[PDB]
Amino acid sequence: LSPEAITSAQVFSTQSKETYTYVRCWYRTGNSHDESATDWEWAENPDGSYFTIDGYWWSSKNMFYTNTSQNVIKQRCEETLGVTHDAADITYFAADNRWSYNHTIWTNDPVMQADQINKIVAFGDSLSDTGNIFNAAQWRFPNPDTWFLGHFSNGFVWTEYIAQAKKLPLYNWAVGGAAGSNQYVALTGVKDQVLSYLTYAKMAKNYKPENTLFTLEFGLNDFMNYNREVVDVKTDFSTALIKLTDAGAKNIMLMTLPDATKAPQFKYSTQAEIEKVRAKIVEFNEFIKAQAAFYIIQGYNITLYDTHGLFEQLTQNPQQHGFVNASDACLNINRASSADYLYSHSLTNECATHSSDKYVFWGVTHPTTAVHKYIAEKMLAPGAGMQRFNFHHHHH
Ligand SMILES: [Cl-]
Repeated sequence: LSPEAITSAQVFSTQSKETYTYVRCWYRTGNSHDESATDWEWAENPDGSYFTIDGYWWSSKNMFYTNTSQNVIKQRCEETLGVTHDAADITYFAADNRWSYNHTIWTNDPVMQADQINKIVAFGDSLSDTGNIFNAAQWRFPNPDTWFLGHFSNGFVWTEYIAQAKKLPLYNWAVGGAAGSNQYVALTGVKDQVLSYLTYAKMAKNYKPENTLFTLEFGLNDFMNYNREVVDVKTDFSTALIKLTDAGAKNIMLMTLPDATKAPQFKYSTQAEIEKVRAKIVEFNEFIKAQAAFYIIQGYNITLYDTHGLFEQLTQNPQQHGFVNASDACLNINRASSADYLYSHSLTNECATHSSDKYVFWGVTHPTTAVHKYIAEKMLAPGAGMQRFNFHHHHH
């Protein structure tokens, strides 16, 4: 994909449609983070008639571009579903009918625009993906009775918690590369996510890349699942940042990688493999830090969060940080098999007793949503760096 391949005539033709579609509103059916299952209803107008949004489609995996705000769509979903239990965790997508997959709704920007951040765009892997590999797998991977609707967790991931805190739209380009992902879409670099995003952004209206907050975390699935070499992940990561900044990005959040060798799946690994993967993470994290320093010197607005250090603290002494267990999967999974993401799994007795909000790990690989929230809160804290970005205020 290349944004340069899109012509002015193509942009005009695409934007000249003004069709309509419906909104699928998803929600968690159970009343805590222990239960990942979800269901949906069509969004409704206040009188119960079906809600529609006007706009146009584009696909190079179709996105719907509308002038209806994300806040209004969310409100319609909340009013329609009327969930009164905790952890409703509502999300929504465009869909013409029940056979459609979950398409992202993009709210076009207005002509009148200053310098405030007006959306978050996320790049990365299974620590950030909110539904891309899930759509590519026709909703079979990860299994949606046990992993929360296309997220590799029991709920929202860190980018979603940041977006919620700042009252911003989140548009996700991250692609899960966890074990078993190979079967739905060949491994691609994070630079290919940047290229794809820029092609979709060419169809947006009044889009100013300097008003996007970009998030980038990558490399964990590459080292753990694809045995990639550090020099190749460095090249992919550097290329992505060159392309993103060349396209006009100014505001980027970077993070170091957690030491994933502390995850339960490495109970089934050799010490040699633990040492090999760990050394790659250590080396790659220094490259992330050097890239951040470089882009700061070049004049960009960069934050760098040391997720590696936060995660070392959580796995070393979970109780100091509000967790009870950082060594075991919450799910009753007693092996490290790619196939396990295809099946449903129950909580262990111990996780059910203490609750999944007290565990660091959901399955054998990924953090629980309580950890994702903990990461987001650390990143949002005063002095942690986000003050350098131009956020809107909201009196509510
Ligand atoms: Cl997992």
